[PDB]
Amino acid sequence: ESQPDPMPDDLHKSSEFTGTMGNMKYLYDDHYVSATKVKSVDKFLAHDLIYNINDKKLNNYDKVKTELLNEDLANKYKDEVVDVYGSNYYVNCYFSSKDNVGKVTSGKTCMYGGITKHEGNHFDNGNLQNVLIRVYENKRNTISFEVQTDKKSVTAQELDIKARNFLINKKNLYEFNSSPYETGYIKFIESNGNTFWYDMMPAPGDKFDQSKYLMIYKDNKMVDSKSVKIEVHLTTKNG
Amino acid sequence: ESQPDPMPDDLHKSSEFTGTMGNMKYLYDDHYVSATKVKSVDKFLAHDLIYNINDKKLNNYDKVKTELLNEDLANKYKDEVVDVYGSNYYVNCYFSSKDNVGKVTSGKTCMYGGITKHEGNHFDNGNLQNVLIRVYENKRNTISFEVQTDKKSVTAQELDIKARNFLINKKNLYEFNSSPYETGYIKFIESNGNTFWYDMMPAPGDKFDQSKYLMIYKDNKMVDSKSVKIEVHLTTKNG
Amino acid sequence: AVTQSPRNKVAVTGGKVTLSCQQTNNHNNMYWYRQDTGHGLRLIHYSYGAGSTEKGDIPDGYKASRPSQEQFSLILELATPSQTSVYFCASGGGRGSYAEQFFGPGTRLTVLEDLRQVTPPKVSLFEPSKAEIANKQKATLVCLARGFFPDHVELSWWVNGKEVHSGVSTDPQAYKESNYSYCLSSRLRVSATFWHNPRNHFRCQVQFHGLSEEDKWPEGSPKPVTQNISAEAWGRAD
Amino acid sequence: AVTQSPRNKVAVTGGKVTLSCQQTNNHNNMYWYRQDTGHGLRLIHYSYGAGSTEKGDIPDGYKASRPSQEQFSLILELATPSQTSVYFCASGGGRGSYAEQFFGPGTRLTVLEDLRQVTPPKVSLFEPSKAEIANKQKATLVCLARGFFPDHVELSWWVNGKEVHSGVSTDPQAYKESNYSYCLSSRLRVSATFWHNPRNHFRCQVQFHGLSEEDKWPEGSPKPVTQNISAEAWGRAD
Repeated sequence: ESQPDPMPDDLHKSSEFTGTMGNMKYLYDDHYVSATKVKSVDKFLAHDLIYNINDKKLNNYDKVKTELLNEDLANKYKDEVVDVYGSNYYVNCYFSSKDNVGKVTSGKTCMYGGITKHEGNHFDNGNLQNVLIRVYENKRNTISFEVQTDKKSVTAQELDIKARNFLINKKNLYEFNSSPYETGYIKFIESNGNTFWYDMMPAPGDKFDQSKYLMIYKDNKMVDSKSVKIEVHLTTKNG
Repeated sequence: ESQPDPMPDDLHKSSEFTGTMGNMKYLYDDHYVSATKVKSVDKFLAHDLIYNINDKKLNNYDKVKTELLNEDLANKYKDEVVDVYGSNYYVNCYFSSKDNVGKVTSGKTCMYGGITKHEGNHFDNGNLQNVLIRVYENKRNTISFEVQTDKKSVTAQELDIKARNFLINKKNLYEFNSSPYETGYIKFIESNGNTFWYDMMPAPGDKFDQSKYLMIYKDNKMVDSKSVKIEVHLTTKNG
Repeated sequence: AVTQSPRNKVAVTGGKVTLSCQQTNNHNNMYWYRQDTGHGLRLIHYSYGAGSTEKGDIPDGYKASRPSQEQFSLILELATPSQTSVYFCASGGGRGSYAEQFFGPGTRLTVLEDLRQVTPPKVSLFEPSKAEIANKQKATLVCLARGFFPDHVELSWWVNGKEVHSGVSTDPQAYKESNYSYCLSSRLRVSATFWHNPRNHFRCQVQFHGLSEEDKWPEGSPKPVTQNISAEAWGRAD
Repeated sequence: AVTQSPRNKVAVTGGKVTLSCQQTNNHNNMYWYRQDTGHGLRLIHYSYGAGSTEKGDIPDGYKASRPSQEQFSLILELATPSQTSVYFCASGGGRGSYAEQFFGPGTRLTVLEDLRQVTPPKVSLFEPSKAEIANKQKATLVCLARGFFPDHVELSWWVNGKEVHSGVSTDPQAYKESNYSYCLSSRLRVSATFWHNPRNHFRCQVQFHGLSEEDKWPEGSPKPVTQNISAEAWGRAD
């Protein structure tokens, strides 16, 4: 009830991307930043908040910078105890003005959106809302699956990451150099019919700007997990 | 009346040397060490004397080490005011035990022989003994020339260097990568019929060990300049 | 250190070129390499000490000299198109032992048919269009220096009078938009509000290197004295 | 620093190999090169920061990963004969900008058909003959390590118990004396009287590197545990 479904030639083709696809896979395969009850601690540029979150997985950072579409959104969570989830990146991750192209520092990462208030957003009895994900490979429902989550109000990002991670392993959505699929958009559909999809394939070219891609999560779009429908659509170069 | 003339297959062929001939040319083309009235100042290993001689030509060194065939010869000139002349080298020029392969230091050079007493060895009225040099290119006397020198007793080395230098320019005896000649021996003939020749072409191989070649002057063989005959013999791969 | 000179050269075919290399490290060895787009860093000639110069992987066409311990110089007698490449000189440790070599800045040499082909570039500033893609922005500003030859240029960005390095995305290398024309393009992305502050200045300066002082220009047309070009603009109201 | 590991590897065709590279310089970029006899230093893959790995000149066959900022690791899935080369990893500055890169020690990798071909070498000492040439001596001593495979060896000389570096002339590289045999030879030249002092010791030790602890030897024959071989002799009376 919002974004029109993608026209076949509006979507990206992996075979039009002559780079190392494995840079796309890095984002999704067991890769994310996770936080619970964290308060913003700094700000670089208006629309971005900085949080004290250490790299529990591989002690790579102890700081995380999530950028939001506008200062209005930044200023919003500035002093709000929240939860943080989303795929973080490194190349082009600057916190200070005196940082040249190529994040030279270490101990800090970057990301977009992924914030949701913590207050009462977690299930009454500590349950995990399951979200069904239906897969269509070449206009045919091939597989479906659910993705758990401890929030009533999650972010489409969180689900998309979780959605894709699952596929990397089961369908090899992204190989290290390529992918078996030509196209792939994850359609989000909420209770009110509102629809918004995202494109999994890298824009045709010989490069993949991880920081540029992850902006699809700049807005911090959140969804009611208990009633949202997610449809992963894929296509293969032949059939 | 001593060394038999070279058998055709006793001499070196330049076409059997697959290296940079210009390493041979470095030795002869306007390259030498010259000293007059210099006293030995140190010793590394018995058979070698070290002299305080600066690089007048290109301030590369201020010390010169000439090695002689035996300590007997070293000990001989140890405290003798002498004259020094001969082509000096650098790669593999060690003065101290703590010097690895490849002369790492600077300000010092190396050489062999080239010593002659200074006392009364220079012409009575400050003249220059001229030494005729006859050239045979393919068993045919093609050109002849003289080479001046302020000594009654010179070294065959000095003459050979001077002999060759002349040819580098006139006959392109040694090009940077090759040579027009296949073979070339400089026959020395003194007053008493004594004969000793040297080979101008690099031993067949893919390398030229400058320090190894220059040992042909290890003995410090000296000759009466006023009566010695020098015959440069050359050959060309065809005719 | 290990200096190099010249650092850029436009020579014509048939000409003799000479590139020097100095080394204030007192190293024994010195090497003369040539990096070629598509190929790797290749060894032409090297030397173990003053007065010695061995042939490397690719000696053909080049001579070299190790007249002093500090200097090693590669000589191109009959410069030809084939020698159009980037020459790197390295001092230091042994052959094939990169861990001990000290590389030099690099010399860009282009051996062209006739010097009248050397043209300074045109440089312009543009704004892409977000509406053209499903993804975001597609870079705030676009600098597009084109129609130049040979590629001896260095692009830069200067916001409010300062050279920035953050948010810039200059293409890896100049693209030959034609047999005798090169195209280049950097993209500086800033905060929209920043791009909307009419007080903010943006300068895309390209450094062009052409006919050096020693290159005699053929009488008949004006000689390209040009050095530094730039395209500027300010902020567009929010 | 910029370490490397393993520093020598004998792998069989079809096997997956992994070479790591650490960089204590906090550099952004890291590069995975392979130097090949005859060819030059070639770039396989590189990375501008943790979580990114771009294809270099020759990516084919290799994967790479930049999991941390300190580590970059090149992966050979189906090791084949073709990947037999020497891998150099470089940290530091930008691609094609050698003046800022910090090279690593180098990893020698040989991808052979079957590990039963790995043979330690024979090492002998000889004296040439001055009478064979018109020039002088032709090197005091001759060390001749031969009949080995693969070439993961390092020759050395030790006079009177000390490793010398003066007067030694070890061949630049091991020569394949056969499809599965390598020959090597250093020449240590000393003062004759020194060679004639019966009290003086001379040791030509060759370092052999073969089947690492992680390489399971096929049951049927004794496994080459060998490491360091040497040929010794003393002075021959004057």
